Amino acid sequence: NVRQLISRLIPPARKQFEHLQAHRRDVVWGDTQITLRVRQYPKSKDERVSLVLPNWHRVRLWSEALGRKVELVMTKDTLRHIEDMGGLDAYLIKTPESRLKSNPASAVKWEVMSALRRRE
Amino acid sequence: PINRQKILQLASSFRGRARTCINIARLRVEKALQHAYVGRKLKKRHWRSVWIQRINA
Amino acid sequence: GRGMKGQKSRGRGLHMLYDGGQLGLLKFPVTRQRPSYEVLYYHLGLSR
Amino acid sequence: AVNNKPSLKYVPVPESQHDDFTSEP
RNA sequence: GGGAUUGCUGACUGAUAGUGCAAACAGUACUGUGAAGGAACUAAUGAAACUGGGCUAUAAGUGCGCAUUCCACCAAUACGUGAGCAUUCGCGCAUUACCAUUCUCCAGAGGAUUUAAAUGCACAAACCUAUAUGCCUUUUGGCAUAUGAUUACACUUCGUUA
RNA sequence: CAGCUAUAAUUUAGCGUACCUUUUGCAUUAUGGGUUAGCUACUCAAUAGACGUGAGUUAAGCAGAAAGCUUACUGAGAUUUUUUUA
RNA sequence: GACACGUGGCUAGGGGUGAAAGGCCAAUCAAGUUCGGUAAUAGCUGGUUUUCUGCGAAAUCUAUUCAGGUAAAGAGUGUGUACUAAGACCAU
RNA sequence: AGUCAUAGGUAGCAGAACGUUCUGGAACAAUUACGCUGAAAACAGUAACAGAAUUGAAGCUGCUAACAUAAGUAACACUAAAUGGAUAACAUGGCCGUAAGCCCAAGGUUUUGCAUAACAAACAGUGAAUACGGUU
RNA sequence: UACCGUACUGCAAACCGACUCAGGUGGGCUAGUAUAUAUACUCAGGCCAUAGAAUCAACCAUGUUAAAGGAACUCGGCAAAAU
RNA sequence: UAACUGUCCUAAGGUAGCGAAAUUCCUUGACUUGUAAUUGGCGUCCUGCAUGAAUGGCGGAACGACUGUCGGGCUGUCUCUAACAUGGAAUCUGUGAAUUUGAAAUCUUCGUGCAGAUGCGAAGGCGCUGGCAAGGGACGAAGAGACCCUAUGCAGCUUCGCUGGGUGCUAAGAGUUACUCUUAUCCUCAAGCUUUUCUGGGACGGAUGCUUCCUAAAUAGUAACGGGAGUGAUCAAUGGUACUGCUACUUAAAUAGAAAGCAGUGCUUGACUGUAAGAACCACAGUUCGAGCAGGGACGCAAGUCGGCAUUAAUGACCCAGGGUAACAU
Ligand SMILES: [Mg+2]
Ligand SMILES: [Mg+2]
Ligand SMILES: [Mg+2]
Ligand SMILES: [Mg+2]
Ligand SMILES: [Mg+2]
Ligand SMILES: [Mg+2]
Ligand SMILES: [Mg+2]
Ligand SMILES: [Mg+2]
Ligand SMILES: [Mg+2]
Ligand SMILES: [Mg+2]
Ligand SMILES: [Mg+2]
Ligand SMILES: [Mg+2]
Ligand SMILES: [Mg+2]
Ligand SMILES: [Mg+2]
Ligand SMILES: [Mg+2]
Ligand SMILES: [Mg+2]
Ligand SMILES: [Mg+2]
Ligand SMILES: [Mg+2]
Ligand SMILES: [Mg+2]
Ligand SMILES: [Mg+2]
Ligand SMILES: [Mg+2]
Ligand SMILES: [Mg+2]
Ligand SMILES: [Mg+2]
Ligand SMILES: [Mg+2]
Ligand SMILES: [Mg+2]
Ligand SMILES: [Mg+2]
Ligand SMILES: [Mg+2]
Ligand SMILES: [Mg+2]
Ligand SMILES: [Mg+2]
Ligand SMILES: [Mg+2]
Ligand SMILES: [Mg+2]
Ligand SMILES: [Mg+2]
Ligand SMILES: [Mg+2]
Ligand SMILES: [Mg+2]
Ligand SMILES: [Mg+2]
Repeated sequence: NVRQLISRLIPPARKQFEHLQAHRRDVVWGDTQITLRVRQYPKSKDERVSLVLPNWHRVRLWSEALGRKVELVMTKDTLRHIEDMGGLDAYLIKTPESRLKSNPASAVKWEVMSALRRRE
Repeated sequence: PINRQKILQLASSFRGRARTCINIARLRVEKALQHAYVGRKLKKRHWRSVWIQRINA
Repeated sequence: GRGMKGQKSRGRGLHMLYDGGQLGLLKFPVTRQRPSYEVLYYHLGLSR
Repeated sequence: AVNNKPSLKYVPVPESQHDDFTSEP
């Protein structure tokens, strides 16, 4: 039914969905999941599909691997995940390259690996 | 309804466009045949009246 | 063979079971009693 | 008059699991 | 699903039909500022409306051109080419001449009817382009697991010498 | 409403309120058509009912089918038999 | 002069612009034009093309978001079944 | 093959047929047809038996094409004005003259020149050399 | 010291209006009586091709004049005349 | 006349200054002037159908292709038209349309008739065909929308019509830690949907079940926004059964009733469970009567009655929701 409910989107939710489809690979997507809010009216013949908009913050994480801070856009729950499994270094090492659906996470991942390898 | 060549050759001796135009001649020939029915039925009455006039004179 | 200017003359606009607005077929009770099994069994007579 | 307050439901919009790599490197 | 070659494919159409277009230049002339709309026109034959005048008042042959099968040269594995109407109740094209004798209305205008044939229409055949279990499917994809996020690993082996 | 019927046969007599559509009712001063030619409307598929014509009957149909599917059948012991007669 | 003109530019359709008139936005604008959904929908209007033969109604009644529509009953046709009748008249 | 009975019809229902195009049954128009009539009608006069239909048209203010009617009718009245045997070069007269004259722009894009008919568009014509306009 | 424009038309029969359409179309130059680019006649220059020919119809359009009156006309001196 | 007092619902009953006025029904408002004669103006007066400081009340200079009136002059607007000029029209030559069109060879009057006749009937008339004129008819032609009604009709607009978080602010939580997210909701903005029918047109008013009486014409049946009464119940007795006294009532009307009336008593719940042949009726759905059979009961010695009340009104399908019980299931 989901392929139907995407086609039943109100124009603000549809424009927000197009922007989500454009700028997904620009921000960190650790455990982030987009969601539709379809509300069910009991006096029937009305199913209004919308979007549950994610919340975004520009947190400045300190990398304990290489001596700098990086700024990068995240959600609350992926910040929970990163700061509750060990930090940016442990996340960028132990989450390999495909659960990262993100470009700056991949770039800082390569910089952590290269700087750490030259640090050996 | 009635064959078109039949309608044209029945309307052969008409006057005007009711001789050559087929869809005027069709209505004229239909009215002509309706006249022919009543004329055939009135032949008998007319000639009986004519005979009775001659006997009376 | 259709008559003169009704809704039957227009063709395919009215279902056969429409009866004017009194929904007589919708005035009878609905029974949901499933029959017992053995009606799905094959029935064979001793005579056969 | 009648009441028509809706019941919310969240559908997880299936989100293909591991990855693909058809995008920009 | 889509794009081009072939159809001894068609109880499909035959120029107001069939594509909008069978045509020297049809998506043309022309229309619109523009996006966009969008014609007519084959070759003969020459119906009617119309308008003047007059009047009345022997289901056959014979030639060509091919296709089928024989033959003899063949790449020698599907036919490869070449004599032959040799063969077929084959296919296409070409061709077949009457000679009077006047009591037939005539002249124009017009482009219907009739005849002829796909380069039109619909497909078909190869050709090229585009993960497994079960639920719902509905000319096809949405959902968990597994060889799995990993730069790595099995296979088209031609064999023959009593 | 321009015709009809005439042994009327260089010319008369009689008869004669177009068609269509829609209406209780139209010559209607209600609708429509200048004429002629071409084009222009009950189609097809699947399913259901009925009738006509059948097939098969070892019940039928679909199918390659001893898969399968859809329709169809499966019950009572009921005194009756020679034109009369030993 | 709250002026007129010329040459490019900007604001575009549920929108623009309006010293505000339902005005103007390329001669049909209280919702431009073109294309697509679309062969929209129309209980309404119009139309329905060869012939002959046989039979032959109804405009009552009930219901209806219904009285210009529809359905059932009555009245038609074909087919089947069945009576000298579930028939019609007349007499006592 | 002689007697009887029935035969007005709208809506509707039922039955029998005519015609058009194409196909199957090997081929039904090579050299045409043409005595002009026949039939109840649709029609026939170049098979018949079956089948497949984009199968029958005066009738939708239908569409396309042609041809009539109105009818040789209306129109050929905004203006300065023409005359001499020519839309004349010549002569006479008149009209504009802040235009109806002259030079450019926008736009048009060859509409520009040549023959006392003609065979002529098929032929010609736009020159930056004043520090002309543009291009900057 | 190259390249592009240079014909013709441009208040119009050649542009925009389906037309040889009485409509719409920007800038500049100009002589005398004379005096203002108004007005009458004229200079330079241009024009008198796009239906012609006579004549007393009615009537229509546009004007001139009109005796005696004078808004009496008419919804309204509208239209003309008048300054 | 009602100045001051007396009253009733009531946010409050309209001041100096306004008024038959852009707006006052009576209407030709009485009053003066205006003209010989004035319903349209001017200036007063009051009797404001339905005037009035922010819908701004009270008038003014100048201004107006604004509106209504009076004088002077002027003249064909007129009494009452005439002549002339220019250009059409009319004649000829040349070029050369369109609206319209069922076919026409299309007379008058009276009558008839889908109700105004060229076409029908009766009577009469008419040599034939045109040019130039006038337009009474051809219900001339030109638009299948002037107005009214209807549609399962559209469209836009309005609102204390309905529903929505879509939109703007707001509320409460949360995050980065002003901004953002989640949820909710007043008041705005933008939408989406509804907004019956019968009707001697439509609107207005009225009504929409059921029963009875007249229409309704002596089986039954029979219409009209035709005419007169009722009803959407009551009652654990006003139910059932067995009795006791008396006799003109019982009721919505009709038919009926020596009890089916009026007062009482003794027991009881048949105001049940499961059915029912056969009929009335009737489009269908439903509606009405129903003897009899089985169960368990009531009253009565019995006979026998009782599946509510003398009857005809008080009886809203199905769906949906809820309750008791029974079986199966998890
Ligand atoms: Mg006769
Ligand atoms: Mg007789
Ligand atoms: Mg074609
Ligand atoms: Mg053609
Ligand atoms: Mg076509
Ligand atoms: Mg030809
Ligand atoms: Mg001819
Ligand atoms: Mg007759
Ligand atoms: Mg008609
Ligand atoms: Mg007409
Ligand atoms: Mg025709
Ligand atoms: Mg098998
Ligand atoms: Mg739109
Ligand atoms: Mg009757
Ligand atoms: Mg009705
Ligand atoms: Mg008959
Ligand atoms: Mg008879
Ligand atoms: Mg054949
Ligand atoms: Mg057809
Ligand atoms: Mg002439
Ligand atoms: Mg000259
Ligand atoms: Mg130029
Ligand atoms: Mg001009
Ligand atoms: Mg024009
Ligand atoms: Mg001009
Ligand atoms: Mg002059
Ligand atoms: Mg001239
Ligand atoms: Mg005088
Ligand atoms: Mg003249
Ligand atoms: Mg009369
Ligand atoms: Mg005359
Ligand atoms: Mg005349
Ligand atoms: Mg309605
Ligand atoms: Mg009730
Ligand atoms: Mg329950």
